Amino acid sequence: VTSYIGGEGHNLQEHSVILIRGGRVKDLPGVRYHTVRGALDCSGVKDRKQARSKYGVKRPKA
Amino acid sequence: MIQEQTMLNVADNSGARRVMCIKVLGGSHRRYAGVGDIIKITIKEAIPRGKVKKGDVLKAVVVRTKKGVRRPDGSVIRFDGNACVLLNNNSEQPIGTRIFGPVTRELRSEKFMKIISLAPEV
Amino acid sequence: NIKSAKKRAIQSEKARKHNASRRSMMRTFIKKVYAAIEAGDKAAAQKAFNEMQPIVDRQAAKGLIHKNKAARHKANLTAQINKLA
Amino acid sequence: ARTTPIARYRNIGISAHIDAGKTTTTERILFYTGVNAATTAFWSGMAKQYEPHRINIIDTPGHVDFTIEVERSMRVLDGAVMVYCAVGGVQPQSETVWRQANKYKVPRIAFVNKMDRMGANFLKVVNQIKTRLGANPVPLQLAIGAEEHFTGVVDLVKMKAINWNDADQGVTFEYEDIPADMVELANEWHQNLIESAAEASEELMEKYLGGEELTEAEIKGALRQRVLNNEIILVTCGSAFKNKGVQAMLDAVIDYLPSPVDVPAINGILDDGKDTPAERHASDDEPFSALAFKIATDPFVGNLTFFRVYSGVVNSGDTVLNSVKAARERFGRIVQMHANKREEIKEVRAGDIAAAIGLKDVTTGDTLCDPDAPIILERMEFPEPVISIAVEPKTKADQEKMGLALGRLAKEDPSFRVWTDEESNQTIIAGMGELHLDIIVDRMKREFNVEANVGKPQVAYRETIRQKVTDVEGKHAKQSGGRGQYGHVVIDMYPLEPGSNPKGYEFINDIKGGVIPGEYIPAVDKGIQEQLKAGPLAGYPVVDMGIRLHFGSYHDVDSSELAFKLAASIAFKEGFKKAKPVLLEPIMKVEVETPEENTGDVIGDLSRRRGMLKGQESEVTGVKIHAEVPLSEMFGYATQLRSLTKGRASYTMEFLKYDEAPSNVAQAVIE
RNA sequence: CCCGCAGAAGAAGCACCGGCUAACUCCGUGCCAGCAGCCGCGGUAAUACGGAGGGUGCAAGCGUUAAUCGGAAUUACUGGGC
RNA sequence: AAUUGAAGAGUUUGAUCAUGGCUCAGAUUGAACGCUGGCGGCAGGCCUAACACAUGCAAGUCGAACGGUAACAGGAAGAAGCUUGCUUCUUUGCUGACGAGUGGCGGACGGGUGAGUAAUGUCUGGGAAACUGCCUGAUGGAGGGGGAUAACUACUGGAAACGGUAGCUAAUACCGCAUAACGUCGCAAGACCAAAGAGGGGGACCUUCGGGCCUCUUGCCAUCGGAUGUGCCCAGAUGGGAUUAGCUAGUAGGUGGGGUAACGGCUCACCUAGGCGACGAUCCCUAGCUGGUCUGAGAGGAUGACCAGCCACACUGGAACUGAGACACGGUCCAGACUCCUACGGGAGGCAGCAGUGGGGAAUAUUGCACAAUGGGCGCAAGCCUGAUGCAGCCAUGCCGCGUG
Ligand SMILES: CC(=O)O[C@H]1C[C@@]2(C)[C@@H](C[C@@H](O)[C@H]3[C@@]4(C)CC[C@@H](O)[C@@H](C)[C@@H]4CC[C@@]32C)/C1=C(\CCC=C(C)C)C(=O)O
Ligand SMILES: Nc1nc2c(ncn2[C@@H]2O[C@H](COP(=O)(O)OP(=O)(O)O)[C@@H](O)[C@H]2O)c(=O)[nH]1
Repeated sequence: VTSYIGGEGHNLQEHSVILIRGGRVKDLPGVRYHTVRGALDCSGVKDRKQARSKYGVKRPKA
Repeated sequence: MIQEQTMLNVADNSGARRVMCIKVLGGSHRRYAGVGDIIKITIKEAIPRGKVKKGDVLKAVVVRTKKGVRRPDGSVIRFDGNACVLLNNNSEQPIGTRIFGPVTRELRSEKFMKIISLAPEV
Repeated sequence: NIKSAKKRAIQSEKARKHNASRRSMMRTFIKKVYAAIEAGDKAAAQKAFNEMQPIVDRQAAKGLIHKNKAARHKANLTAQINKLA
Repeated sequence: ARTTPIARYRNIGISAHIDAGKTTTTERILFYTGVNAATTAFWSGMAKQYEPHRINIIDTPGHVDFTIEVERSMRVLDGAVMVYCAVGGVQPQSETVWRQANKYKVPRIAFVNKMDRMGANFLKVVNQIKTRLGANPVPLQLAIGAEEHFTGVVDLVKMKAINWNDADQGVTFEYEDIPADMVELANEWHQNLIESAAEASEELMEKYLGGEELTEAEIKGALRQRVLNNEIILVTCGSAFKNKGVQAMLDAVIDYLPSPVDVPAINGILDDGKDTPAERHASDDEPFSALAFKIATDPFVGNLTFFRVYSGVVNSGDTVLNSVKAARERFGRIVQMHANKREEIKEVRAGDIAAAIGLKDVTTGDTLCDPDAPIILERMEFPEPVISIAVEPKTKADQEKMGLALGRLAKEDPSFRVWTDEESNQTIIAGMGELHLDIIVDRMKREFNVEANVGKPQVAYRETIRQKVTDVEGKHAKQSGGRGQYGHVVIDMYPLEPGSNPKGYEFINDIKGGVIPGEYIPAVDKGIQEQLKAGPLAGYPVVDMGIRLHFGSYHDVDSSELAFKLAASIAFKEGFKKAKPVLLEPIMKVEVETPEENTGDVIGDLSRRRGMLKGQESEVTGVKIHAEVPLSEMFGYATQLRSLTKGRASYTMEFLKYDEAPSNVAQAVIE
């Protein structure tokens, strides 16, 4: 299946092992799932600060 | 006396069931293989699971020939049918892991020890 | 199998061989009676019935055949030994 | 609970060049110690002479390829028995393990094996340790004859010609005295053994100057004091095969190789904060601290994690801390490989080694410390691969599994690496050499049943033009049926020089007063931009191109972003065709580091490899050679660079630039 | 479980703030990067994107996903239509 | 006092309403993932592969059934180094006790799993032809004989698993004989059926001085009851499919034999030619059922983890033997797939018991402590066994408390 990769930027290439989420993209007919950032071989969104729980970004060092 | 063509039964798992000799290895113009010689083989039957599949090309060890075997003294051992143990193409050495039906003393080779260790007889 | 109460196996074997042999002859006696009926010999039927009655009863007691079976044999054997004989 | 011997611990690893017996010799021990790859066993000393000492042995690989197996196998443990072939001198991979011992300043003795072999020569090799390894040997022994006439050895401390007998392999003795043959040689010791022992302390030699024959007890302490301070390498010699020699060498271990306390306490850091040597004295009653060397997976107990406990203690159930991952682990079952049996343990003290079953995420190099007393430890170093090769999963099905397996082999071997080429997405593995790579792939077949064949990695080529091409013309004019649409553009395409990092592309708005409105001018740029993603020669990005607007035309309405975007597209073609296009290839800044002896061959090969040379230093002992050599041409360098320099030659490379590819190359690179 | 000891000492995150929906501004961005359960935001003054300040809701959990019923009288016996 | 509770919102239009669907607020979860994470109480924790399994444990127990001595201990049908009432050696099973063996009872409980089973089961309500260990009420019996055999001893084969010959021995093991009704067959007259001893103590009388003998406590046999358990029968309910319409030879009934604890085509021979199905037979697909769980105002819809009842299964197919009970989860036999041991001739094993590994997966835990308690097996008891159970360890998985002033 074809699946969305949300957030600004990603690693993710031909052999990346990912975790697929479920949830459509109503601009992309046929794309009915998201790829869960920060899970397995997908990195979180670099430099993001808000809503970090989505996009798999860890708290930046209190 | 095995020779090119000639179906052989198989005396191991691996899963061959029926197999055909496509060459008697070991010499130019060598006519027959028997006793405990090696032959090139093409699988004709093959169980569904199995290490091997139909159409494969391997080697194998003649383990029972109907023409049987003699050795010293003058006696004979004859088996009702022709059977062999499939060998991996590079290393000789059974691809199987269990042997079925009796095998003979002649097979007492370094490489064929694993066969007589298995195998319930002679 | 590694549970030493596998003596039960060697034990209940002695049992099977014992049971077998006793259970064997009480059958061959019941047979003798049916044979007589087939032969037609009223005498040997009631004779052979007398010989088999103690066997059937004793074994039922010893717990090899059980009670109601014992009954059923001498029951309908009787029925027949004096149905034409 | 209680413990037992402690501080009678000998953490030694055997390592040497290939053959040599560095394994055969190790099995021989387990025989001798076991009267009546890590293992442990107990040596009471061959004569009964000793209070039983507990020895942790590690037989390491020879070879390179798996040098990682020595970094770890020398970082952690305390002593080292460097084996040498009675026939084969020092030889290249002896030097490398030498450097690894020095890297970690690990004390060491020496064992010249194979004295029974033709061409055996004890003292020759001893001398090579001096000459080739720039170290200070001290023959702690002398060989009774050589090759097939190798009958025994001379303990030249206790000054007796040790005799091992016929059967029972070793054991037995009768400690015979020196034979008439060697009395002359025997009356040396290298008197600078005793003069080497002397140099421990001057007050120890002051009586030596004063001709006072030193007590046997004070010498052993003397040179041991200096073995420990690695200023001296005792040599022992023997022949594992004849069983004539291995045993005397064990004694030399307890005699002259450290305890875990004869040792500098560990260095390290605190967490966030800063340094302080972690210190942690080699003491049972210190806070626990250990380093994880070597990860494996046994099919019945799961993950095995070998560690060396430097301080404190761990009990089965104590939840230690992986400081270098910021997560805690809970110890469970523990196993010591015990000569030949995975013996179980509930407690593991400092100065010992063992493998922890079941630990979840502990890679090689991590520190397991006390959660209240957190510290990072030194962590050895990761050899850095020298070879790469691309692999594909033979069966397209297996492609998923090939992924899984290569991953596993990575966390087991840090000297091995895997990734996916950002361009021409093929799976690329990398290792310390041809053989390394071989048995990795072989290990996939055996353990993960993924067979895959291998090939030369692909190369990212580029495209450019060579001639400035004068005013080329693009035009659209779409009277078809719908949107009017018409754009006309005239431009100059010209090569650049490698300029401004990010661009490699230059668009210039040298448009007239207003032949095309500046609102459409962004578009014409976008149109060219599109054509650069994979140019007309053979796909592959276009680079180092500049473009100048000069002339065009529009309708007052029909023209549009799209219209000029196509016009530009068309303008790019035809202009490119006439511009003398060429295929670029990538070059590396290449740095070869080689001995003096063969800088001739190495230079010539760099040249053979279609390479340009640029400098030489003569940096100390080797000679750094500097060169620009193309990528599609460096493949498998390691393998041959080795052949040309007897194994002794690092090298390094990274990207530098793109230059024209020679024609036969270019026309070959046709997809 | 009770009795003593020292000192605030060792202990706060997570989603949201265009409508549905409790919670609004500046900056960056310029149909790009992106958001998005539904409608829909983005082509130079974006409370919708991303950062900040501020706020709102929950709190040792908070979100997202997956799942069953509900709202769905949208299979209508209760309780629908042509 | 105790099933007393029913909410709407967004989305097609210039605007409207309806239509319809899509969508949202709630409750719930054996959850997972991302970011985050202090404690406690109670509970929950392989939903996928009924996939394959290393290791240890999960079933024994009685010397008050018997012969008995391998080890322990004591005493000694008595003895040194002298450490003369304090030791460590040899004897003697004397006593305590106890390896192996016979014997008895248990191993059919306890625990696991959901593969199979759409009705061979489960549920509800009835029914008649049945057996039922230990526990219990009543009535009497418990006499007198015989042949064996493990262990053992002597030869002897194996690497191991296992044994092989010959001879010897005990009992509550085994078989006759007697005894024989309120038992069984039989209208009756009549025929016929069983069993076991063992311990503690003891006045006399006494004997081969073993004990007879006396007493108390148990156990043995028979019959009829009680209790509990189990087997069998009927009706109704308990999924979807007609893009499955026909189905049926032991088939439906009968008669007579046989058979079971028992009724019965259960089986067999013969005679009848029936029996089932549009109220869905047949054949396909899917599935353990229930108490209950979740949701809902209700009717409904969804569901069958954890607790309790019922059923089924025990590596796969099959079979019986022992027994009150099995066609037996840690029993036997055959066969198959597979794994393991071997000195190559030959052997062995089945975690869906607890813990645990690999594998699969988005995902599910310790190779823990203890029989102290409740309960189960054996035992007169003391006690031994008990991964049932009682606790702890792991995980924010849930619930409820409390803190971080
Ligand atoms: C046992 C030991 O100590 O080293 C052995 C074991 C060894 C270090 C091996 C070399 C190399 O595979 C090593 C790697 C990193 C190879 C890549 C992966 O498979 C690793 C999981 C593996 C770990 C150990 C291993 C398998 C050895 C050799 C091999 C020599 C080979 C030749 C042709 C001379 C050695 O020591 O000479
Ligand atoms: N003849 C002889 N051979 C030896 C001796 N020591 C080692 N070897 C041989 O060295 C070879 C490899 O031994 P091993 O220790 O396994 O090598 P390593 O593992 O590389 O150290 C074998 O053939 C051994 O017999 C020796 O003392 N005499």
